[PDB]
Amino acid sequence: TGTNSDSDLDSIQDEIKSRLDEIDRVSGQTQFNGVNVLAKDGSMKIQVGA
Amino acid sequence: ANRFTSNIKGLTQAARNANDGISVAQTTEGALSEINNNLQRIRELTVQAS
Repeated sequence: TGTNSDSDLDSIQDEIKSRLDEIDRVSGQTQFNGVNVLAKDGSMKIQVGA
Repeated sequence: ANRFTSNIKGLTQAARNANDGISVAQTTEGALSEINNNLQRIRELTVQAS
């Protein structure tokens, strides 16, 4: 919207920046038993056939 | 199972520490809000005295 001034826009901006930083953090620090899942494009294979 | 329980204990303790961080941020922002109230009173006094 256009009712908010630049001084009012910097607050929304830094909030968005903090949210993006949190997104990066949770994307890079989540791991299951020592192996990460959101850092590489590789695929996982599960032996389900004996 | 040893690695699993290690991860479990670590994650539980880290969640507790995050809660402590929440509490610290809360008390700090309370102090900041009362300082803001004092500043607002100062601003009103200045508008009066100008």
